[PDB]
Amino acid sequence: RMKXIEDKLEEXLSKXYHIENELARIKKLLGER
Amino acid sequence: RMKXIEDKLEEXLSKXYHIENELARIKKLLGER
Amino acid sequence: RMKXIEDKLEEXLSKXYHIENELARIKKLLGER
Repeated sequence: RMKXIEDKLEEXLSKXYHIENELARIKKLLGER
Repeated sequence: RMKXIEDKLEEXLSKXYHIENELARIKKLLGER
Repeated sequence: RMKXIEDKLEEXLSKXYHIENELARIKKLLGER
């Protein structure tokens, strides 16, 4: 259970580079310049 | 605390349906890749 | 290990108010309620 918590935080840290690229894709389509 | 980490990670995971609806509403208004 | 798990949950909580500010910047770039 501790490793399978750690693996599912890591998948947290990884989705959170992906969304934190997606938000700055979208804001920079919405013309923030 | 491990279970009240697991359920309150699961509640992390449940948002990633809603955010990944909203990011793909927005980018797909923007007509986009 | 568990305390430094709990701190990186708390960072879950901080990013999931931050992203839910970013999505509501994006709505107010979309002209939207």
